Amino acid sequence: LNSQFNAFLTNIRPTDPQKEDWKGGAKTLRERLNNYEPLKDIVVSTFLQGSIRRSTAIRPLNGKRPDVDIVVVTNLDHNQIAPQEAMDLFVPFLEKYYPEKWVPQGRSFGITLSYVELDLVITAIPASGEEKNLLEQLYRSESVLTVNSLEEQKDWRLNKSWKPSESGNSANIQDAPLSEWKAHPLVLPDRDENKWGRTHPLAQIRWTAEKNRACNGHYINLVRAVKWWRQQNSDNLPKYPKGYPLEHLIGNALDDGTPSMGKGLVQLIDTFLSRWAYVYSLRSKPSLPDHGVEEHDVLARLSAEDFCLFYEGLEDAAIIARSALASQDPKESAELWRKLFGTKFPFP
Ligand SMILES: Nc1nc2c(ncn2[C@@H]2O[C@H](COP(=O)(O)OP(=O)(O)OP(=O)(O)O)[C@@H](O)[C@H]2O)c(=O)[nH]1
Ligand SMILES: Nc1nc2c(ncn2[C@@H]2O[C@H](COP(=O)(O)OP(=O)(O)OP(=O)(O)O)[C@@H](O)[C@H]2O)c(=O)[nH]1
Ligand SMILES: [Mg+2]
Ligand SMILES: [Mg+2]
Ligand SMILES: [Mg+2]
Repeated sequence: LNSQFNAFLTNIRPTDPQKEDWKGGAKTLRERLNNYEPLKDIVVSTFLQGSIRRSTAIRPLNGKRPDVDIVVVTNLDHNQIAPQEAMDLFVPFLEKYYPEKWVPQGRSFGITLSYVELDLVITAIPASGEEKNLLEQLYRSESVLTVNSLEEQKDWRLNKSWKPSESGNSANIQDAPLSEWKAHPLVLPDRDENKWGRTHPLAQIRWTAEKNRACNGHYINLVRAVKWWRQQNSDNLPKYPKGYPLEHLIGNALDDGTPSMGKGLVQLIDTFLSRWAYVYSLRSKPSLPDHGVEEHDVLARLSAEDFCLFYEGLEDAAIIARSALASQDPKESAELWRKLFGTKFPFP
């Protein structure tokens, strides 16, 4: 049935030891930053972001520690201190609590844990005064401070008053109106320069949460499936798009009301081929806006040839996928998927 996709997904998700390591690690990091006295006046919030938070991360090959992105929200005035000087403020904290285990990775700090690799970006709140104070109430809320992932909290709402269900009302509290957060993203260091850029991790999480529910929980699992395909055919595929550029392209192609993984995949693949045919013939790339900062093109760093090589790769995958979804021979159908996904996709 559709159970073959459930076993395959449990095989590509990060393992429970990694899961328990990034939950306690982020919790231990959050308490340390809040209690640390030279940073007891600056740290506003420490929360999990990224594919770990959005349940779009696949387990790495060869037992390498998965990348777990973490945001430290500060109350610093980003107009009076540059990101290097803001990251320099956390150097003593790192030496004391995470000695010989951290490293400055330019835009972010890397913390090597037992099973995971923490990726920390120091961020500041653009707002000020009573407007800043209302945003800090959101970053100190259970909505943001939750260490559970989107697959575990399908009812997740972006709201300072929202509490998670106890599986038995603050849980019924809906997403905060866009006027409170949509145009108020955080700022982080540039990948290369000593200048603040703009990021909106919460908005990306809220779009992913809404898109997941609209696709009957299949959206995050389809992103994991395609990321797995991209890793198992990496020798026939170009180095980009990978990671969030790839995930964003799947959230664009996949349509609302997805009934099954089998029907979800070919649909998003067919739509990727139909939608970008006019852009691929001109040997060009699309310009998709980010769910967080709308004035940002998620594919800004993707080369135009890179995307057209990927478009060619999806066409090769499309032949297998359509055969496997239409094949009614269980010996041929389950074999067909494994040509796309490798051995981790199991038989009936
Ligand atoms: N809008 C936008 N956000 C990005 C982009 N790259 C990274 N991000 C954000 O930064 C977060 C972490 O970056 P990465 O760890 O490099 O991307 P990732 O997909 O989470 O990495 P893995 O899942 O571990 O493979 C992502 O979840 C995004 O929210 C980008 O190109 N555009
Ligand atoms: N929270 C978070 N956001 C990220 C991360 N990495 C990238 N982003 C967001 O994704 C956008 C694209 O990231 P990059 O590809 O590194 O772009 P950049 O070189 O840093 O800056 P520009 O190219 O000038 O926009 C950034 O503007 C960030 O807002 C991350 O690790 N954490
Ligand atoms: Mg990541
Ligand atoms: Mg990262
Ligand atoms: Mg840059």
